[PDB]
Amino acid sequence: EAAVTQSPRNKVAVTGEKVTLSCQQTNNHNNMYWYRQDTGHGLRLIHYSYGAGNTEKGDIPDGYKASRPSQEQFSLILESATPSQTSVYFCASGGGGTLYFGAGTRLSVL
Repeated sequence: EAAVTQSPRNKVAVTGEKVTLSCQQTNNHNNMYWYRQDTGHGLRLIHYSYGAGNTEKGDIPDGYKASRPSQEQFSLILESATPSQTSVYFCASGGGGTLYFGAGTRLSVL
C-alpha cells in the first residue's frame, strides 16, 4: 500500500559481513535518500540521489556506499559491517522537497 518499499525490515550481520539494504518506489520520484537514526531519534543523512545513475555523499558517509541503478531503486551497501553500524535505517523518495519515507530497517551487527 505504501509508495516506498524498503527491504529487508530486519537484518542481523556478523562483523566483517557485507550487507545490502533496498529502497523501491514506483511513483517515478526523481530524488531518493538514506538516513541512519541516532539515539535521540534524529535522522542523519548518509547518501542521496537526484535520479537514475546519480549518488551523492551526506553528512555521515564513512563505512557506506550507495547505488541508484534505475529510477525505481536506491540501494545502501555496507561492504564490511562493524558493531558501530548497529542502528535503525530509513530511506525516502520524492520530487522537490517532498519526503515519502520507507518503513525502516533494524540492523544489528554482532
